[PDB]
Amino acid sequence: TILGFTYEIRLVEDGKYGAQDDVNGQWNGMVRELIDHKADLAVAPLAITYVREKVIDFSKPFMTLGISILYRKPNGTNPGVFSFLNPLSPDIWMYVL
Amino acid sequence: ALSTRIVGGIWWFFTLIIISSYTANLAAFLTVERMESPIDSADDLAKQTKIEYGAVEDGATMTFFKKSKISTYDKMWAFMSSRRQSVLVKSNEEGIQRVLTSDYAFLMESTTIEFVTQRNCNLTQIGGLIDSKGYGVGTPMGSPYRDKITIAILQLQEEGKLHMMKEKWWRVQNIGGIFIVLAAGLVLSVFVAV
Amino acid sequence: YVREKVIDFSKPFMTLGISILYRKPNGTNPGVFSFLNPLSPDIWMYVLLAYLGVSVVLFVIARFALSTRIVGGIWWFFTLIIISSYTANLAAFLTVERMESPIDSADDLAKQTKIEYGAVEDGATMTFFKKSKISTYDKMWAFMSSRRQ
Amino acid sequence: YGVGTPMGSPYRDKITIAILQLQEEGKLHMMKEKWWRGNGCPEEESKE
Ligand SMILES: C/C(=C/C=C/[C@@H](C)C(=O)O)[C@H]1CN[C@H](C(=O)O)[C@H]1CC(=O)O
Ligand SMILES: C/C(=C\C=C/[C@@H](C)C(=O)O)[C@H]1CN[C@H](C(=O)O)[C@H]1CC(=O)O
Repeated sequence: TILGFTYEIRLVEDGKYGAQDDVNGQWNGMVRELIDHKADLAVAPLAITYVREKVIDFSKPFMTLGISILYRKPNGTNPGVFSFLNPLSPDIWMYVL
Repeated sequence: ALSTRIVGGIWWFFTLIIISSYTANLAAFLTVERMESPIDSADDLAKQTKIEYGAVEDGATMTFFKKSKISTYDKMWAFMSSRRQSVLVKSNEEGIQRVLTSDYAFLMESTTIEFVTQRNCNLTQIGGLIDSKGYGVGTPMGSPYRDKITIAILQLQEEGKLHMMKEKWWRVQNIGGIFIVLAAGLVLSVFVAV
Repeated sequence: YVREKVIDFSKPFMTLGISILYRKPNGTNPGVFSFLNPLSPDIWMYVLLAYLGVSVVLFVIARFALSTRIVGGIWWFFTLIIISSYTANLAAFLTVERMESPIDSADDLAKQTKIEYGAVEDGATMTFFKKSKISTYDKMWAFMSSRRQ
Repeated sequence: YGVGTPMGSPYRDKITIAILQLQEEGKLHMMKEKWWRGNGCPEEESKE
């Protein structure tokens, strides 16, 4: 609606957002897309990393991000009689009885 | 009768030392339960090598750890270098199931974690933000669209449409186990003679 | 040294250095109810109810002596359970605070990356962290450059 | 601690060069490592 283009959306087969090779120095996916101008744009959530920004141009950001720790809530602790009489053995309890 | 005195003194003695030993055992158990810190933040998992942690394999997360200089993040980097074939997964859902099944921590996008915790009650977000970056749209070098893309992103940010669109789219414990036993003791105290 | 090598100075009329300010943790609450912290109002109300019940029991025992000894022993061991639980809880969070080691060194702040730290931008502190050769202040410089804004 | 050089000597200028030389090389750091070193007897270890 802003720029007025006939946008075409299709899929890639490279399977990665873009990563330089460790010994070859070769990228893949969106980075080699925008080096060779195979497609004009790649609308994907991509962080503004300076290694990618020194290769291809990057736009100004529209939303923030952050690496966060993912975990669960493994909480039990059933409030019962057995939890109340926990720190002594029941054989000791019946021997005292 | 000195026999009754001896029996009462011995009975008070062993009842008091059983009560003291039970109090000491419960104090040690509660102190261990308090000392067991359940917080597993960035400073906690720097040295906790028992709990596995990592990220999606060859993503932007350890790319930030490729150039990290903080010794906690260097510890994370050395741990994922030591166990590269195990704790690294190709997709997000593999790490999600690794967190749900095994003792695993996963380091990925906070908005995705927020959406997953919105749609699943079985997961939590702990700690804060390790980094602080933004989403930049991928453009070729020297792109004439990219200037117009930057102007359009500024216009949509000043309009606030992206923020409200992101708002709509992809957003007694142990003391409680005490008074039940006391109520049962009250029930047994009622059923004596009345 | 950059300011001195650019332009001349006078004599330093006083000598100072860079140190660390932290907020003092005011986690202590009024001593009143402080020993009631291990105690539980809710279980406190429950024990009040239990005492009321024992009173009603004794009343019916005469208005409905081995049974009096049974009721007194049950109430006595019930209060002993209360005393042992409260003493265990109170010693537990008494040993929570005293086992804690607070911040007392710059190296502890270098290890603790949860607590944020920094200084004034374009000051002598970041100049000294730029010219820092000790690895502790180098990691300080790496942290404050990481949280650059 | 310093050196009591004669006044106007080039030893003061040599020490002034050496100050920046040791600061840029971190010689006080390895001096603290080497000679203010625990050769046995570390700090007060709390035994329970
Ligand atoms: C508090 C303070 C802030 C400096 C801010 C920067 C933006 C500046 O004014 O150059 C000053 C006080 N005098 C010091 C100085 O400039 O020598 C500086 C403190 C510091 O450099 O750490
Ligand atoms: C989940 C995700 C990517 C998925 C797989 C990785 C291996 C990749 O191809 O970058 C995205 C989410 N946004 C991040 C970005 O801005 O690139 C990225 C996270 C990551 O790469 O670790």
